[PDB]
Amino acid sequence: KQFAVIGLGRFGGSICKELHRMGHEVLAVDINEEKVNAYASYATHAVIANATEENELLSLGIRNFEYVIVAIGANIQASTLTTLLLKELDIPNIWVKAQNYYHHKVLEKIGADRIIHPEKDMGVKIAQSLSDE
Amino acid sequence: KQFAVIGLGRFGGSICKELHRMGHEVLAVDINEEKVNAYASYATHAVIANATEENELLSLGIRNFEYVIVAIGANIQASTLTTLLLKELDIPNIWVKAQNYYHHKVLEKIGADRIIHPEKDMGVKIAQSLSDEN
Amino acid sequence: KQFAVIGLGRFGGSICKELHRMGHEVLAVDINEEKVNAYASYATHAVIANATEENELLSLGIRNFEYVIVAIGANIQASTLTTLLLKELDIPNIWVKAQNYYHHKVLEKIGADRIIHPEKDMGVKIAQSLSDE
Amino acid sequence: KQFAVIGLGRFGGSICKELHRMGHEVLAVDINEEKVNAYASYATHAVIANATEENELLSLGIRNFEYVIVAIGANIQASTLTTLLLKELDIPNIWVKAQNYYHHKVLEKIGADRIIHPEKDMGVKIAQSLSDE
Amino acid sequence: KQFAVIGLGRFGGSICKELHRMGHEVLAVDINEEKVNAYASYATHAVIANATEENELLSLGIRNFEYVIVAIGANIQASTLTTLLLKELDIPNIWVKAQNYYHHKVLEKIGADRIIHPEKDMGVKIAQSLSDE
Amino acid sequence: KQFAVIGLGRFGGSICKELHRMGHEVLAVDINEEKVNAYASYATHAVIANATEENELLSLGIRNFEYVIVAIGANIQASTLTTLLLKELDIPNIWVKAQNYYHHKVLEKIGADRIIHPEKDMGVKIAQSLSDEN
Amino acid sequence: KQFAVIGLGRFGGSICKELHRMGHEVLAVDINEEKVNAYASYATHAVIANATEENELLSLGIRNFEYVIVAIGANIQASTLTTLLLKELDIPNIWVKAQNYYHHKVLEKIGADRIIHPEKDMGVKIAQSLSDEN
Amino acid sequence: KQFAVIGLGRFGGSICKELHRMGHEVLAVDINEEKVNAYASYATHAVIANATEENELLSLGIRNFEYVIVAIGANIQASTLTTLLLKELDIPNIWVKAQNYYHHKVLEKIGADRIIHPEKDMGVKIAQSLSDE
Ligand SMILES: Nc1ncnc2c1ncn2[C@@H]1O[C@H](COP(=O)(O)OP(=O)(O)O)[C@@H](O)[C@H]1O
Ligand SMILES: Nc1ncnc2c1ncn2[C@@H]1O[C@H](COP(=O)(O)OP(=O)(O)O)[C@@H](O)[C@H]1O
Ligand SMILES: Nc1ncnc2c1ncn2[C@@H]1O[C@H](COP(=O)(O)OP(=O)(O)O)[C@@H](O)[C@H]1O
Ligand SMILES: Nc1ncnc2c1ncn2[C@@H]1O[C@H](COP(=O)(O)OP(=O)(O)O)[C@@H](O)[C@H]1O
Ligand SMILES: Nc1ncnc2c1ncn2[C@@H]1O[C@H](COP(=O)(O)OP(=O)(O)O)[C@@H](O)[C@H]1O
Ligand SMILES: Nc1ncnc2c1ncn2[C@@H]1O[C@H](COP(=O)(O)OP(=O)(O)O)[C@@H](O)[C@H]1O
Ligand SMILES: Nc1ncnc2c1ncn2[C@@H]1O[C@H](COP(=O)(O)OP(=O)(O)O)[C@@H](O)[C@H]1O
Ligand SMILES: Nc1ncnc2c1ncn2[C@@H]1O[C@H](COP(=O)(O)OP(=O)(O)O)[C@@H](O)[C@H]1O
Repeated sequence: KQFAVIGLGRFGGSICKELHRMGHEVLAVDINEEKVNAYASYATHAVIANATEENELLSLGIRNFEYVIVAIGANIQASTLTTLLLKELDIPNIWVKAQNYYHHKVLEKIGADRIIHPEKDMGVKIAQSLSDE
Repeated sequence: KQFAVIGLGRFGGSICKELHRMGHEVLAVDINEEKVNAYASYATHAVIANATEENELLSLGIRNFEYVIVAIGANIQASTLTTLLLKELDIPNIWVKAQNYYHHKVLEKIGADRIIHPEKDMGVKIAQSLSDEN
Repeated sequence: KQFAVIGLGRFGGSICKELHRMGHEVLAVDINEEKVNAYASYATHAVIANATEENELLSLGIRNFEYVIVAIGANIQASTLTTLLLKELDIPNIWVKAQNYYHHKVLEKIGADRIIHPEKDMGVKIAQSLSDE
Repeated sequence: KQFAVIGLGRFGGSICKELHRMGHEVLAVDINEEKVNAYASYATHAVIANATEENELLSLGIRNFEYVIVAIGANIQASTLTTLLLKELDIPNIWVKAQNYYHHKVLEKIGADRIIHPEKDMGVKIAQSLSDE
Repeated sequence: KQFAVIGLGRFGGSICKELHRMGHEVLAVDINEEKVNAYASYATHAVIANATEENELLSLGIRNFEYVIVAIGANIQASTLTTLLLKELDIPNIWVKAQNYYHHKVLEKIGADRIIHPEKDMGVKIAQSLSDE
Repeated sequence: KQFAVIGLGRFGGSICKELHRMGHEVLAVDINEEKVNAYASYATHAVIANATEENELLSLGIRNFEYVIVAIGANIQASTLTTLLLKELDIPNIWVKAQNYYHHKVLEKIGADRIIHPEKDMGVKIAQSLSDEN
Repeated sequence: KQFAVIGLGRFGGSICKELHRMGHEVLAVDINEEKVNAYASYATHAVIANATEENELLSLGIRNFEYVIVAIGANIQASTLTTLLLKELDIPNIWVKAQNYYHHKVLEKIGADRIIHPEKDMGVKIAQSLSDEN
Repeated sequence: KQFAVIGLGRFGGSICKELHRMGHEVLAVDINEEKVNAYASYATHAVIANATEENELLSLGIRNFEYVIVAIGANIQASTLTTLLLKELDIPNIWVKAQNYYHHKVLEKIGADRIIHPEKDMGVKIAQSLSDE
C-alpha cells in the first residue's frame, strides 16, 4: 500500500501505472519536470526532486515508505548514490534497477535488497515461456 | 526443442544462455562477429549472418524452426524488416522485441505473433511482485 | 484535384506550395502547430493532427482522397506506421518518402505504391542533366 | 565526359554511380577514407583529399574538369569555401548543393553557376508528377 | 553621430564604450542578455535581438544608421549572414570583423565596405610603432 | 633594427612579417616547429625554443635585443612567466600581449613596459576612425 | 592565532575547518556567497570580498594578519594577482596554492614565501608512508 | 619494495617518481600511451593497460604486489571498478584516491584499505603546519 518509485522512465513509469491500476498509493519522484507532469495523474503523489540530495529525501518522507524502488537509468552514479543514501534512512526494502554487470556488483555490495536487470531478467523468463509453450 | 534467436544482445543473449541450460537446440544469428564468438559455446549453432537479407535466411534454414525470436535492438528498421521477411517464410510463431510504443504498433500490424517490451513488461511484473510481497 | 500531404517539412511543404500554385485542392496535416500555421495559406485545408492515430485520419476524410503523400521525415516509425494505417483505409495511391535503404525495403513490402528518396532520386536526374548538357 | 564530384555522400554518391553507369569519367574526392574506398569502384578516379585546401585542388587537376559538383553536406562552411576556391581556378560550370535558404543566398552571390536543393527541388517535381498523374 | 554596433564582445564592446565617451549615439544589439545589460549604460540604445533575422533588423531601424559595425565573433556564420542581410537594407557603410583569412575572403566578395582583423591589424601597427620608436 | 618577437601566432606573426617588409632584423622564437618553419623566411633568425626556460633565453642572446615583444597567446602562464624572466635579463623595453583584464593587471605589476590588448585596443581606434569619417 | 585564508574551496575550506577545531582565529574571504555562508560557522570572521581588489583587502585588515594563505583554485590569474597585491601590503608570510608547474614558477619569482601543490605534495608523502609501512 | 601504481596523473605520477628516487620497484599502468612513455624511465615497469579489465590485471601480475595504489582521477567509475576487481585478487593493501565525499563513502564500503583525498588531506596538514609555525 505504501510504495515509492524514484525515476519516472520506461521502467519506473511502468511500475507506477501498474501499481496505480491495482489501487496502491505510490509516490513518484523525478528530477525532470515533464516526467512528473506526465505521471502526475498516474501517481498518488508526484514530486519534482533530486534523489541524490539527502535533504530532499527527508522532506518527501521516504523513511515512512517500506518499499522504495530506484529506477534511475542512464545515470549510474545517481542510481548508486541514491541507494547509498536510502540505507542511511534505514529503509527496509530497497529495489534497484541495474544497468550492467559491473553496476550489478556495486549495488549488491552496498546493500541493495533486490537488484533488477530488466533486459537480462526478461530474457530468462521469455526463454522459460518458450519451454512451457 | 527447435528455437532460433536473431540478435545476440542483452535480451537475445539471455534467451540463448537460458535455453541452452535447459537443454534445447538454439540457433544464434548476429551480424557482429564478436557477439557470435562469445555465444558460440552457448548455442547449438552460431551463425554470422544478416537477418535483413532473405537469401541468407534460407541458407540458415529458418523455415524449419517453429519459433523464431527477433531480439534486434537499437536498430528498429532491421527489427521491422526481419519480421516482415519471416512472414514470407511462413514461420508459425514470431516473437519480436519492441523498442517504443510506435515500434510496438508497427510490429502488431505487420503480423508479429507476440511482441516483447523488456523494460515495460518487467515493470508490470515487478509491481505484481510488490503486491504479492505485502 | 484531390490531394493530401502528410508532414509539412522541406519535402512535404514544397509539394503543397507547388500544387497550390498549379490550382489544386491540397489537405495539409502535421503534428507541429507552427508548420500548419506557416502553410495554412498555402493549402486549401490545413489540419493539426497526428497521422499515427487511425481515429484522427477518419475525421479528416483521408478515404476520400485518391492520392496521399506521406512526407514524414526524421521519424521513421511515424512514416512506417502512417502508411500501414492508410492501406486499411483502402487508399488507392500512397506515395511515401524514404529515409534510407532499410526504410525503403520496409515501405516496399508493406504496400507503398511509390517510394520517394529525395536525396538519392535527385542525384540520378542531376547526373542525367549533366549528360544532356 | 569530364566530370568531378566533391563529397561522396547520399547526394554526391548517387551522381557518381549514375554517371559511371552511363559511361562517363568521374573524379571522386572526399576527406573520409571509408567513403572513397566504397566508391573507388564506382568512379574512374577516387581521391582522398580536402576540398578546402587550394594546394590539393591543383594536384587533382580540377582546372581540367569543365563540370565540378560540390555535394558537401552537413558542413556548410566547407561547401561555401570550396566553391569560392573553384572560381579562382576559373572553373566554367560549378554546381553546388545547398542546405537551407540562407546557404542558397550565399552560394548565389559568390558565383555558383547552379544551386541544387535536393529536398526542396524534389518536392516541386513530385508535385508536378501528381498533376500529370 | 548615428552609429550601430552588432555584437557586444571584446571588440564590439570596446567600440561602444569609446564612442560613448566621445559623445556619440550608439545602438548596441546582441543576442546574449547579460552582454546587453552590461553595456546598457554604455550605449544610447541597447537592444536584445538576433541580427540573423531580417524582421528584427527592420524593427530596430538599422536602415536609418549610416554606419553599422558587425563585431560578431566565434560565430562566423552569424557574422557572414548578418552582413548579407544589411546589404539588402542598402546600408551605406558596413564594417565587419573577420576571424581568419578564409572569412576575410568571403566578406570581401559579399560586399563588406571595410573588413577588420583585430589580431592581424594590431600587429602591423605595433610593428610600425617599433620602427618609429 | 634589433627586435625580438616571442610567439609566432596571429599577433606575433603579423609583427614579424611587417617588420621584415620594412627592413628590420627580427628574431622569431616559438615552441611549435611548424610556426617557426612557416615564418623562417619572414624573419632574419628563426629559433625553436621555449621562452619559459632561462637557459634557452641566454643561448639566443635576448639581452642583446633592446626591444622584446612577448606575443604568447592562449597560454597566460607562459606569457606571464616569460616576461618575468626577461626583467632578470635587464631588457630595456618589454612589450607584452594581454589576454584579459586580470592578465593586464598582473603584467602591469610585474614590470611590463607596454601592454597590448589587440581586441580591445583595436576597438578604441576603429571607433576613432568612425568619428573622423563622419 | 592570527590567520587569514583566501578562497574557500576544497583546499581552502579544509584549512579553515582544521584551524577552527584547534582553536584559532581565522578570517575567510571568498567571492562566492554560498561558500562564505557554508563556512561562516567554521571561521571566526567570514567575508564576501574579491581578493584581486586592493581597496577591499585594506578594508578587511589583511596587513594585521601575519599569515595569509591564498587557496584560490581554477582561476590562476586571481591567485597570481592576489599574491602580488599582498606583497605591497608587506605581509610577512604568504602561502600560495599552485595549480601546475608553470604557475609554481611564476609564484616563486613574484615573492611567495611558501608554495603548496596539494596533488603533487600529497604524492611525495604517501610514497614516504609506503616505505615506512614496509 | 613491491609497489604498483595505477593511473599516471598528477597524484599517481608523483608517487612513482618519489618511490623511484628512494630505490623501489614500481609498476606503472595507465590507459593513455603518452603518460606511460613519459613515466617509462621513472618506473621499473611501465605498462599500457586498462585497469577495469580483470584479464589484463592477471597478465601484469597484480596479485604478486602487496601494495596497489589506485590513483585514477576524473573517472570515478574506473576508480570504483578497479578497486572492486582488486579485492577479487585478494590484494592485501589497496590505497585509493577519492574525488569527493560521495566517492569516499562508496570506496569505504567496497573494501578500500586506505582512502586518500589529496585536496582535503593536504589542507588538514597545511593547517597543522600553521599552528606549529
Ligand atoms: N538524480 C535523479 N533523481 C531522480 N530521478 C532521476 C535522477 N536522474 C535521472 N532521473 C530520472 O530517471 C529516468 C531514467 O530514464 P531513462 O534514462 O530513459 O531509462 P529508463 O526509462 O529505463 O529508466 C529519467 O527519466 C530521469 O528523469
Ligand atoms: N541486421 C541484423 N541482423 C542480425 N543481428 C543484428 C542486426 N542488427 C543488429 N543486430 C544485433 O542485435 C543486437 C542488439 O543489441 P543492442 O542494440 O545492444 O540491444 P539489446 O542488447 O537490448 O538487443 C546487437 O548486438 C547486434 O549485433
Ligand atoms: N506523426 C506525425 N504526423 C504528422 N506529421 C508529422 C508526424 N511526425 C512528424 N511530422 C512532421 O513531418 C515533418 C518532417 O520534417 P523533417 O523531419 O524536417 O524532414 P523533411 O522536412 O525532409 O520532411 C516535421 O515538420 C513534422 O512536423
Ligand atoms: N572538406 C571536405 N572535402 C571533401 N569532402 C567533404 C568535406 N567535408 C565533408 N565532405 C564529405 O561530404 C559528405 C557529405 O555527406 P552528408 O553530410 O552525409 O550529407 P549528403 O550525403 O547529403 O551529402 C560526407 O560524406 C563527407 O565525407
Ligand atoms: N546572431 C547574433 N546576433 C547578435 N549578436 C551575436 C550573435 N551571435 C553572437 N553574438 C554576440 O557577439 C559576441 C562575440 O563575442 P566573442 O565571440 O567573445 O568574440 P569578440 O568578443 O572578439 O567579438 C558575443 O558576445 C555574442 O553575444
Ligand atoms: N612557452 C612558449 N614559448 C614560445 N612560444 C610559445 C610558448 N607557448 C606558446 N607559444 C606560441 O605562441 C603562439 C600563440 O598563438 P595563439 O595561441 O594562436 O594566439 P595568437 O595567435 O593571438 O598569439 C602559439 O603559436 C605558440 O606556438
Ligand atoms: N578573486 C577571488 N577572490 C576570492 N576567492 C576566489 C576568487 N576567485 C575564486 N575564489 C574562490 O576560490 C575557490 C577555488 O575552489 P576550486 O576552484 O573549486 O578549487 P579548490 O577547491 O581546490 O580551491 C572557489 O570556491 C572560489 O569561490
Ligand atoms: N581505466 C583506467 N585504467 C588505468 N588508468 C586510467 C584509467 N582511466 C584513467 N586513467 C589514468 O588516470 C589518470 C588520472 O589523471 P587526472 O584525471 O588528470 O587526475 P590526477 O592527475 O589527479 O589523477 C589519467 O592520466 C589517466 O591516464
